[PDB]
Amino acid sequence: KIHAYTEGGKPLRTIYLPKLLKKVFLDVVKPNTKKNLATCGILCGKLRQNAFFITHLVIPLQEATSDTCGTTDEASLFEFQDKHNLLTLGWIHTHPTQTCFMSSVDLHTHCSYQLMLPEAIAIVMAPSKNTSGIFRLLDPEGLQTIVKCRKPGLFHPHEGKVYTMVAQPGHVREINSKLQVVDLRV
Amino acid sequence: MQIFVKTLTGKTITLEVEPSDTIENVKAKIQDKEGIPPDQQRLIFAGKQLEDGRTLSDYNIQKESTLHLVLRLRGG
Ligand SMILES: [Zn+2]
Ligand SMILES: [Zn+2]
Repeated sequence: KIHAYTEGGKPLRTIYLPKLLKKVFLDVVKPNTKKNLATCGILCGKLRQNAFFITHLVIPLQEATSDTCGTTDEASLFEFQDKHNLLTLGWIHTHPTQTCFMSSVDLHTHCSYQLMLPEAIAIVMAPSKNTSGIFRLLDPEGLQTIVKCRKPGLFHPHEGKVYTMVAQPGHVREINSKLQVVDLRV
Repeated sequence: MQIFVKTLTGKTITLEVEPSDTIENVKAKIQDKEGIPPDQQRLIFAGKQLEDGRTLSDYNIQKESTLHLVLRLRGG
């Protein structure tokens, strides 16, 4: 009954998000959150009858500070996803003490995911605020701003609106579906 | 010659390359065509991650070979 469109009028397919995922993520990375360290994860799943289902939350090998996190062994992540035929549907990460928003770095990261899958989503958890948000770039205009960007500085701003929250009912729908958590860390 | 770069999102990218091209050349081509900067790309062929200063011929990548693209993830 509910069909979503980008800013340029392209159809977005629905992504079914397990209700438990946000909470389970917070629990699984809680140790880090406690040491004021950020953590990221990959939202993995399958395409069935023109809709995507998130089935796996994958915690990759990574490094972190109180305000950054990054993967360090993407080959191990590829091997897991390839063996299990899991698509990359988006990503999730914490802002242990900051508000819920997409940073410059966050947008540069997400742009590439969203170029590769128009439906891709970025989930940002702000546990110290008990807030969270599901974001994507504006398409095409936000994607264009970030693709053409050549500004240095981890915190550089961009001209114009670049991103938005996914709408409610949306292309993302939160459903009572099962979830597997895969921790590729030591 | 044409090679393919298969993502983890159900997309296949077609590139025009020569055997003599380096991996960093190939990542630049991906950026030109697809808008992904080279520093976010990791390319895998035959189970191994490709290193920037080597050539396609160093890994026996030939006409119509398929490489795989996996992206880094950075929050910041
Ligand atoms: Zn920028
Ligand atoms: Zn962030």
